[PDB]
Amino acid sequence: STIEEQAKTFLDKFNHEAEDLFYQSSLASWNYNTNITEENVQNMNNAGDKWSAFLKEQSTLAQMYPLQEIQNLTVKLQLQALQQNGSSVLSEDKSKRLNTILNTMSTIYSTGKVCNPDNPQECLLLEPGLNEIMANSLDYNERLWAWESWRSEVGKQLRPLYEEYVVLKNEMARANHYEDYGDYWRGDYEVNGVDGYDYSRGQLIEDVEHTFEEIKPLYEHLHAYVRAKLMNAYPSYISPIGCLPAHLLGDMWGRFWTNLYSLTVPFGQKPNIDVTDAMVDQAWDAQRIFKEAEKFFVSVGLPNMTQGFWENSMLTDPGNVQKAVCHPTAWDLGKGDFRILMCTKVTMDDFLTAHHEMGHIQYDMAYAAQPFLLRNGANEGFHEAVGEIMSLSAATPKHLKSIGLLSPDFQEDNETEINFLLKQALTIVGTLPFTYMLEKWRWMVFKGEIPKDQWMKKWWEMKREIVGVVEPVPHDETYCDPASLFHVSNDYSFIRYYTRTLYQFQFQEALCQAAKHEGPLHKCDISNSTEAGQKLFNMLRLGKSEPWTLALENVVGAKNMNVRPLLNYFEPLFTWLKDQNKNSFVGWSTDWSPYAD
Repeated sequence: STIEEQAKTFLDKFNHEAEDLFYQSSLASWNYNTNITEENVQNMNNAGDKWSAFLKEQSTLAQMYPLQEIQNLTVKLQLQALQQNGSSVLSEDKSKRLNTILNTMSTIYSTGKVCNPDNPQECLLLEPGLNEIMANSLDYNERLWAWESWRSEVGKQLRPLYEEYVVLKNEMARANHYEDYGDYWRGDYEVNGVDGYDYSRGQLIEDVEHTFEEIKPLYEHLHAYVRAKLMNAYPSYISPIGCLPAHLLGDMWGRFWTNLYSLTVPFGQKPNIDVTDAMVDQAWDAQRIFKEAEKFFVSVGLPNMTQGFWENSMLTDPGNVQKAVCHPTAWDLGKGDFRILMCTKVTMDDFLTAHHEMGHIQYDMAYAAQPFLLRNGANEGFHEAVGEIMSLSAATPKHLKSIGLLSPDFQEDNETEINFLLKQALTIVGTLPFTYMLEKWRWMVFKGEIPKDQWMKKWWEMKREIVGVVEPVPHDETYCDPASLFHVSNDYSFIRYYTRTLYQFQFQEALCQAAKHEGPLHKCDISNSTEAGQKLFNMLRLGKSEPWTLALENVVGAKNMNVRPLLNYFEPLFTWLKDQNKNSFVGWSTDWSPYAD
């Protein structure tokens, strides 16, 4: 018939061959990421390059097809996803150099060891060690050793590689008819030509700026509280009113403040709801954590997990004999198999991460019936949002008492709510400003507003004015501190997590309203609420077949990301936290630092 039916047949044979090729390439990537060797680097690289070449030739074959013939909007979405000139636009030599840079950075981050001379010989890894050191130690010099070591012995390696990566990705994106590579990352969030549902990328950065500006008060108050507590626990190292050093955040870079809970518990005379001790005293392992996640998903109405998931998942650390990337991940490999890469420890952070990854897997399992090009979540934000909906619904004291892991006689009082909310605020409201600042730096450095050396200066300055976190030792232009993070050195997008927080809070509000939970939202548990699970199932089975705004309004009834549910979560918190800092200076001066005197 006409070219429309020809395009339909094109899509059919594409989806078949692409299913096969994607399964093979995903297998190669998985075997690289769990069994890191050189043979696996070669296998992953050649499989990925072959798949990319096939995708680019199919993309040209689709570029033969004007989109003006489209009646079915789903078909338009599929061809538009196929209409890319793609990252393969670059020259083969240039593409190989870029891939070399990316791989070199990936291995330097995931395997490069710390050998610092401040403790004159000290060599360790990122996994238990540096992370555990920054998470469990309450002494200044040890934290300074860890921080300065990771920054001056690993960032200096990645400074030239990140420079080359920035240049190559920026020019490739300009070849792809984009302003920069941050433009590619933002244009991932595009919605085009759907009856008034359209969404640009400049509107996305404007929305992120607006939401951050609205958030800022709460994070400022939480900052002031945690700084007062640290100065109480660190006598002569946190100077009175200003910021505090970067190694004092219970995390390597200062992304999560949940560990500071141990130091910043508001009411310690109550039973601990951050139950790591309860888990270890209950003889808990990774498998039981994952199985309780499966039980939660069954009880919310979603079907039980696949046997192949149990058989083929890397549910624990493979060991120190092989250096597998231990940053938790969730994988589709196609054809009906699903995997989780979790180096699971017995800790609330790992329990919540396991729930997050199981939500990822359920999201992946629901839309598997869709065609290949739409076999992906409506956004990265939606995947992570589903995962942390599950995580938030788990953490309620009522749920903890449901499995009997929390004592059945445990009493729910005001101080328990304050403890719960302070922990949740530490986590979420410590990620938010850090992610916003980090991707602001990445966006504006890709766009080219910063001279190359000035990179470093600019970076630190913005932290001092956005995250309220400073350095104790000078770092000139020869360092590369941003690359010290996983996502920065693995070509990831970090605003994904900001959208994650906002989306998960809107979804939790709407889903608890659907579940008819009676009471405040922050104790709502959507377990045993099969109809709520059915609604969520509809949303995350929709897939990418419709614009993400449509699924947004399908669940909550909004056309955009909103900050209202998040502030409705931490309202009793905000009250208590304001009540405590009534006699404290909430805020930090930009030119004010224990180092930058």
